[PDB]
This record gives sequence, structure tokens and C-alpha cells, in this order.
Amino acid sequence: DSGPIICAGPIHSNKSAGIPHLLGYSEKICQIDRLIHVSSWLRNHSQFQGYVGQRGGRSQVSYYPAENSYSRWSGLLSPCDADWLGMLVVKKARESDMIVPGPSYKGKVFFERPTFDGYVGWGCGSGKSRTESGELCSSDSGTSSGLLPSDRVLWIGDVACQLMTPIPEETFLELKSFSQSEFPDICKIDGIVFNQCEGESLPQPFDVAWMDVGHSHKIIMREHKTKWVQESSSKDFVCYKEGTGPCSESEEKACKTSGSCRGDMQFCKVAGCEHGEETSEAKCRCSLVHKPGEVVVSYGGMRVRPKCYGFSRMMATLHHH
Amino acid sequence: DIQMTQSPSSLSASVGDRVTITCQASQDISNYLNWYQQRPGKAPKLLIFEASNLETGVPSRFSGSGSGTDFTFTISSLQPEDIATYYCQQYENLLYTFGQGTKLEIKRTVAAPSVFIFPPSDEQLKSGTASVVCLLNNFYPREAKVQWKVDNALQSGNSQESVTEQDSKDSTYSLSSTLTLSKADYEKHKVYACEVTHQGLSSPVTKSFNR
Amino acid sequence: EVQLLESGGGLVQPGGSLRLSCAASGFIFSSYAMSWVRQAPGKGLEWVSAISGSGGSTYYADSVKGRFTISRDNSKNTLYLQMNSLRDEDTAVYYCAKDRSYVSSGFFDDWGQGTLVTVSSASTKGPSVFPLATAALGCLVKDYFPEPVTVSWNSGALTSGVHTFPAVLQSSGLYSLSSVVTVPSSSLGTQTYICNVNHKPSNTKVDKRVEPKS
Ligand SMILES: *[C@@H]1O[C@H](CO)[C@@H](O[C@@H]2O[C@H](CO)[C@@H](O[C@@H]3O[C@H](CO)[C@@H](O)[C@H](O)[C@@H]3O)[C@H](O)[C@H]2NC(C)=O)[C@H](O)[C@H]1NC(C)=O
Ligand SMILES: *[C@@H]1O[C@H](CO)[C@@H](O[C@@H]2O[C@H](CO)[C@@H](O)[C@H](O)[C@H]2NC(C)=O)[C@H](O)[C@H]1NC(C)=O
Repeated sequence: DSGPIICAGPIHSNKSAGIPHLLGYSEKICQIDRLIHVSSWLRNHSQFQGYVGQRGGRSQVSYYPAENSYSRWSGLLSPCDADWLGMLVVKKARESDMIVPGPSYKGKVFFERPTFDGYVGWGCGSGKSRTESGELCSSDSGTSSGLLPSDRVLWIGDVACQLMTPIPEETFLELKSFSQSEFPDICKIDGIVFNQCEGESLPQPFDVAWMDVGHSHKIIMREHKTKWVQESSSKDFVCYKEGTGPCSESEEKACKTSGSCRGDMQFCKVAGCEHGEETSEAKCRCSLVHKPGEVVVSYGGMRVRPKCYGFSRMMATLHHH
Repeated sequence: DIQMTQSPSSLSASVGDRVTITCQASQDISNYLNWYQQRPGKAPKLLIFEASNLETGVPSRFSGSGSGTDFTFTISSLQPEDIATYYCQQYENLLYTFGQGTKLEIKRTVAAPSVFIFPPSDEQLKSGTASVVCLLNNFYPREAKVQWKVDNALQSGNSQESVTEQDSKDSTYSLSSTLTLSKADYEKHKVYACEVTHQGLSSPVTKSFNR
Repeated sequence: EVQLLESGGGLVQPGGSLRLSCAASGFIFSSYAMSWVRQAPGKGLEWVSAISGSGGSTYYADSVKGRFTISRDNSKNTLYLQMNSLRDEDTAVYYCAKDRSYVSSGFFDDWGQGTLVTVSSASTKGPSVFPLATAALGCLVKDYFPEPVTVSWNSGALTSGVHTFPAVLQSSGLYSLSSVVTVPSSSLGTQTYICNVNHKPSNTKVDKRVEPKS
């Protein structure tokens, strides 16, 4: 199942240990492999002690729907992953945020859902997990260790996030109007005005393809083309020491700017390497992150590099007839 | 899968000295190594986890270090209660494996044994076997030999010795040497001597009885 | 507060089966993985099996896979080890241990007192308890099988100076140990000294008195 980007699943020794704010790119990626970011999210917004993902790491997270394409590429970023990298924010849920039907919420400590205007996460505190409906947290006699397995984390949707090419407002408004034309029946998505109706139906599950282009709200689509392009930027490479683990911020910068480290076929072509020197020792090696590339989306006569893209369940109100 | 090796297998040091134990894994286990202390007669006790972290309540004289395959466990200043066998354990893999253990002796001042001799009881004599028990109490070092004598004749191959584990405060040993004869052989002779020679005695001791 | 109490060890012949139990108290049993670790006489520690907090994941060492089964009752707060097809290499003291997580992790933070399993075709026999005359005295626990025997003095009132020797294996195949104690020689009359010898595998319980004679 997938596998980790750099760091194998954590074996935490203390639920009370602090989470260190790391600056290196590969340092942050390592924390992402070990679900340190979801644990940080749980401690912040829910008053939860410890970690999730013991021995499992990010690769053993559970998904809705369970069969997930982007799950198989360890290098594709979930909304939580991009949040840790500061590309977006997964907000704490409020009572108004609609919990969607279909996921198996029972025994889950955290779950996350992309909404029409953002990304929302639901947490549980120490000693508790979600009921069957997801509406509440209830006492869970298996969670008091504070060192919980990965499948207690639920990521809803088949999602890939990346560095976007920002687009001007004119592009977004045109993209906005095309989506309105493709979905004339819809009124509100996740409580946010999509069209003007006055005549709405009750909220209803809505599996839709969308994309984040870094504006007011997302852009949902029916007919679109997706293409994966390769870009070989430094963010496509992670650097590790054999034995030590992820390289520091300064060692990673040196590797990616000075052709002084070792790497695989792709890394040496991009930034350069040097062999014939390596004694016993151990310096930093940088390898390619396993992904199809960057996703580029054609829609409504346009073509964008979006912040996020995927097919996920949102809630929609329809036109009354 | 992952094999753990400890060195030394055995180790002698005196109170106040520094003690270092090494443990090696056949593969990388990062820092996923624990250290256990098993005192005589007790279950193992976790002293250090994640190769360097002191367990709650463990004195600061205990420390550890290492990452990868080579690891170390250190007692900065030995104390008598540290008498134990120490085990390392990897938990990188779910199938946990221990090192073979390192036995720690406490060196101390020489101490002569208090020597006693016990005749067979009457209640035992009616079963046709006589057991004569000689006791060495609270001596150090362990090295000491008991030589039985019956009418000043050296008994051979008819005795057995048992030694207690080193004491957690005394650091001493205690020894028993049981001489087993038949009742017929027992009542053929008069003088039953237990002769102890030990470094803490200028001259060998003899404790005997007449029956 | 955290305590683990093993039970169920004893004599068993080769090919036989045993069920060990480990009763837990003082913590939320269902939130923590448990492990069984064994130790053959005079040898090192060998991890045997582990189980997650709920029981949905089990793990075994290759030396015992297919013959041993680990289970737990989280309402009774007890851990089990079912051992079948037993052999001589299975003779050991068996400990249960509390882990630090729901997932088996390998931190053995709390241990039981252990329970002895001896695998042999030989038969049980209770011991003979003879007396032994600052002066020292003691009792001679002779000709018993199997291990162990626990020797108390004056129902535990006597602790200082007590040395209970390791048992020795005789040519007869039976064990024989001594327990001794030193008393300040003004004990004749002024004090009573009784050794309590227990051999639970044969249910033999003896309270011998030790006294001067003539
Ligand atoms: C959970 O809450 C903690 C506590 O606020 C969050 O950690 C904080 O994250 C921010 C953003 O990455 C860090 O800001 C940085 O601070 C350094 C100062 O050393 C500064 O140089 C940077 O410009 C940046 O502002 C902040 O240091 C960090 N705080 C701590 C104590 O680690 C964490 O992000 C939250 N987790 C989630 C999932 O929201
Ligand atoms: C787990 O982490 C916590 C948090 O650092 C440790 O708690 C600290 O322990 C030290 C050492 O005794 C104390 O001086 C601090 O006051 C404690 N702080 C808090 C907030 O509790 C705890 O010791 C760690 N556990 C282990 C076994 O290392």
C-alpha cells in the first residue's frame, strides 16, 4: 500500500512529547509521512493528547471512498498535507458545516472533507471517538493510550494538492460563470450561494469534480480534461541521510543548489551529483517524489494549474419544481 | 529477523566505577532500542527507552546512546543495588528480539565467610540417608572451596555446592555444601569436619562435630 | 497501581497443552497492547507473542507460531496464552507485560511476577523438610519435583539474614535446597523459629520447627 515518501511510520514513546516546528522541506515531509500534522491538528482544535498513526503512518490512513487513486501515489498531497506545508488551511468544523453521509465514521478520531469554500476537519478529544453518524464523540475504551493507529484518520475524497499557478480575477469569474451554466439546477453547496433560487430543496449528497484555483470558492465541473505534466522543480525531490533520516534545511539547500550530493537518475540530471568520493561516511541523497507530475485541467475554454483537484462528496440544495 | 548482540557477556566493577555495555543490531533500528534491568529473583525493569530516554523514577546515573546499529548503556557511578543482568531489545520490527544479556558483578572488599556445620537430623536418619550441611555466610569474593573430612579423610565426589546471588546491599555471597552419605556409612565414623579456605582468612577454618 | 498477576503454570508432559492467564488491574486494559515474554532457566529473555488492545491483531515468534495462541477478555481484564504441542524448549518462566500503546510497540513498561512451565514426562513428588540445628539455623527441603518451592520464616515475620539457596538437581532427578537464617544466639527460649515450606505443584505445605536439641 503506497509506502512512505521518506520516513517510515512512527513508533512514538510519549504521548506528551512536543511537536517541533521544522523548517526544512524534507523535514516537513517526514512529519507528513508520520501523521505528525494530523496529531498537531488534533492537539490544537480538539484538546487531544498524543498521536495518531502509531506504526502505520500516512500510508495507512482510511479514505472515503475506500478505493482511492491518488492514495497509490505517496507523493500526491492531501488537504492535510498541503495545510502542513502552508499552502492552505483545514479549518476546525462548526455546527453549520454539514457532515456528509456515506463514510464509516465510527471509531474515527479525525476526519477531513473538502468543502465548496475551503477544507474542514472534525476532531475528537482524549478518550473518545466518533459515533456511527459522525455527529458526536463518545467514550472509546481503546483510545486512552494516546498512541492510536493510522486508520483512526479519515480523509474524504480522491484529492491531489500542489503548487498552483495563480490566475487573474477575470479567469476566475469566467470559470465561475461556466460552472453555473453546467449546473443550473444547483442553488447552494455547503451552505454557500452557487446560483440564486429562493426555491431550494433540502441538503443532499453531491459527488462532484472540482478544483481550487485560490479564489473565493472552488469551481465544480462535469466535462473537463486532465493532464499530468512533469516540471522537475526542487520541490519534486526529498533529501535524506542513510541512518540519520531527513536532511536539515541547510543540507537540503546545498544539495539542490550546488550539485554536491548524491541522488537517483532524475536528481543528478536536474541539480547534479558527485560520485567517486563516497567513503564509508554518509552524506545526503535526494530522490524523486513518486507522483504523476502536476495536474493541469482544461475547462470552459481555459487551462489552469490548480492548487487542488479531485472528486469528493459535498452537500447541495437543488431547484424546486 | 533482527538479531541483537551484547558485549561483554559478563562484567565486574566496584562501587563508584563507570560501567559501559554495548549492544548491536544486524540492521538499522534507528533509535528503537530499550534497556532492561533484571535483578536477582525479580522481573525485568525498563530503565531506558528510545535508546536514550530515562524511564520515570530511574536514577540519573543511568544513560544510553546510539542510533542505527551500535548502542551503549552506561552507569556513571556504580551502586550496590545495580547488581543485575542487563538486556537490550529492539522494537523496530513487531517481532521483538532481546540481546543475550550482560551480567554485572559488584567488586568489594574481601570478606571472610562465617562458617557453620549442621549434623543430619534424627527425623532424616530413619529414611536411610544422612545429609550434612556446611554453610558459608556473607563472604566475598565468590571464590572459595569447602573440603569435607571424615576421620581426617578427604571426602570426594559425594558433596554438592549451591551459591546465592550477590546481595543487593552487602554485595556478598552465601554458600551451602551438602554432604550426602548413607545412614550405614554415617554411623561408621565419628569426626565430620568442614574445612573452609578463603582469601579473607589468614588460615583455613574448620567447623566439625562429634556424633 | 498497575499490577499483572500470572497463573496457570505447572508440570506438563511433552505434547501437552496449557493455558496461562494474566489478570490486570489499575489501568484501562482495553487501551493497551499486551505481550508475553519468557525466560528458560538460567537463560535470557525471549519475546513470545503480542496482541493489540482490542485483540484484532496478534503476533508470534517463529519458535511458537502455530502452536501458541494469544487472546484477551477486556471485560475480565485478563490476558491468555494457549500453548499446545509443548516441547522441552518451551520450559521457561512466562511473563506478561503492559505496552504503551493500543498498537503493539515494544515498550514493556509493567511486568507480572512470572509463572513457571516445566515440560517433562517425569512425575511430581512433595519434599521432605528436615531441620538444621550469633548462630545460624535453617531447614533442608529435600527430594521434590518440579520447581519451585517458597520458604517463609515465622509466616514472614523473619526477613533479616535469610538466605534461601538455589535448588540443586540430584542424581535421583529430584531437587534439594536449604534455607538458612542467622539469629543473635540469645534466641534459645527467647524466640520461636518456624520455616514455612510450600510446594504448590504437589500441594505440600509444611511448617517445621527448629530448636536446639541436647
Ligand atoms: C497547531 O498549533 C501550533 C502552535 O501555534 C502550530 O505551530 C506553529 O505553526 C506556525 C506556522 O507554521 C509556526 O510559525 C512560524 O514561526 C517561526 C518562529 O520560530 C517563524 O520563523 C515563521 O515565520 C512562522 O511564523 C510556529 O512556529 C508554530 N509554533 C510552534 C510552537 O511550533 C501548528 O502549526 C498548529 N497545527 C495545525 C495543524 O494547525
Ligand atoms: C513525556 O513528556 C512529558 C512532557 O515533556 C514529560 O513531562 C515532563 O517530565 C519532566 C521530567 O520529570 C518534568 O521535569 C516536567 O515538568 C514534565 N512536564 C510536563 C508538562 O509534564 C514526561 O516526563 C515524559 N515522559 C517520559 C517517560 O519521558
